[PDB]
Amino acid sequence: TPEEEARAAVDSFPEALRQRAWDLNVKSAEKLAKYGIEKVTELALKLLKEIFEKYVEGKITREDLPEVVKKILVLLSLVKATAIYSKEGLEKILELLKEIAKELRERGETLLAEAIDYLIEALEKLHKGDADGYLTLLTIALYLYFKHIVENGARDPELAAAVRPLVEGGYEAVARYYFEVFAPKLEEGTEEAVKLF
Repeated sequence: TPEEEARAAVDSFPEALRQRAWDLNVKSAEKLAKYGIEKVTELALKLLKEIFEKYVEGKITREDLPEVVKKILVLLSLVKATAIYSKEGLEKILELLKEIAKELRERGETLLAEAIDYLIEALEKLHKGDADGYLTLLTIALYLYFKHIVENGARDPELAAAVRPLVEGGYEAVARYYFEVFAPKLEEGTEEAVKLF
């Protein structure tokens, strides 16, 4: 099963590295939880809606890419804080993501919709405190996201070319990218979120 294979990929990496990623998520969540979980959730919902509305309208150009990544990093930091500390807030964020995934599927962005389904599942594992289950589902969500970029690479061929080795390398390559590149960037998202308050 995709979940079993991705999980196997996650377990092949050193425990210390996985523990670092987990500890980093929790520290970011505590930093954001200091600002009120209701406020964190409200901001998360606002940013999620903005990003989705802009995306569907095709107003994200290649020139726009650095700013959107920053907005996503903030959104993920806020959402993760909510997943750790508020079931009700989490339920609202998840409900919205399910609607977005359905809409994207109806629009034919099927891989992106699948990526979002797996993000939703990862957030539920995060809420339950399952670090390995979280990293497994997050790896699948990133893999599907990159696959979406490669299948749509006509929109940014260079970006497709950059992430293609990750797709060709499978869940192991995606997990490797996460541990070595993505997880350290979480702090960047947290800092931008702090600035918003």
